[PDB]
Amino acid sequence: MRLAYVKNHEIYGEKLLGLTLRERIEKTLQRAGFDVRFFDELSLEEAEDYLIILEPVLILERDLLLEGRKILVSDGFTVGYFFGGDFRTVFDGNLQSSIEKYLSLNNLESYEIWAIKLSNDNLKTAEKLLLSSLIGSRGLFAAIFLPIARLLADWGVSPDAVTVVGTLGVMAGALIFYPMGQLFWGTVVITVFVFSDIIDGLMARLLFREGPWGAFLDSYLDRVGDSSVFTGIVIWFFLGGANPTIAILALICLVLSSLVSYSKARAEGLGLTANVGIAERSERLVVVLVATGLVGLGIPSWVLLVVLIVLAIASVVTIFQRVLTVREQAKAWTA
Ligand SMILES: [Mg+2]
Repeated sequence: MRLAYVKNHEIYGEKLLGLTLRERIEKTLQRAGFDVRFFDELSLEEAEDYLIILEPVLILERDLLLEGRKILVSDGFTVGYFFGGDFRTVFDGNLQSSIEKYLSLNNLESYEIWAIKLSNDNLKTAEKLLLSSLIGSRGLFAAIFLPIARLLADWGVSPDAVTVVGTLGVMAGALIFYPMGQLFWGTVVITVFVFSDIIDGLMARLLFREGPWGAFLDSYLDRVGDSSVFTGIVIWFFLGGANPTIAILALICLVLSSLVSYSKARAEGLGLTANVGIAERSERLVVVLVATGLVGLGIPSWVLLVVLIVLAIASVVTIFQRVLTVREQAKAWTA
């Protein structure tokens, strides 16, 4: 069990991007596996790791990995100390005194982390920094949605609301516009609300909701979305689209799509893993949407037929890949 003592301060009560700074440092340290104690005066408990934070600080680093004793610094600032179990034999009940004694006893180097010291003046800056920490190599497409995430975070909008709203948007394009025969506009509707995923991802990262529920809902609503897309196609071409062979191929892809998702979900239930295959959910989505949009613009429908065939075949080999690897894992685990 790991313990982290952070000293109480006046600025921790301020709210930044939907949480308090107090809540932000607490949740950050919890994700690093520390149980957090806020203290006006330190009372030490028996434990393994001891993390002492004094100055008010916003930690911008995503994964904080603490291995071995060291001093935590960011750009010249000393944000906090990491002491081992030995500090239990030093600390006599006075804070500053016990720290300098332990510093005289042990020579520890300084490890660099991404963090900013809180001041009343630089709050705007911190906010700017925190938003940029959310991108994490995802690229320009992630960055352009940062003002929307900022807006939604300030308004008290939950990431689940964004996810649900995004899914209702996809369903509206797929189950309304497609059966009407509007393939182009249905597709731009689907396309617009598909990026809501990048928004909830930013928010889930910003608002600290990474939990099993969040993951569950994202997986589930993604399934609802993809199924709706094929459903609309199937319906439209069996009726007003007047193309049964395209409708049959679309229906086959729907089923094949479900089977590709269910293999992986079911494997994980068994403790195994099945993240493999040529066909990936977003990639499958993209080619279908592009073709359907094109057909909605007057392109010959055989373009969609070809794409559905290729997608059927790609789904089949993907299923084979997943089923094969879970078999290797299962048979190896029993022996
Ligand atoms: Mg998703």
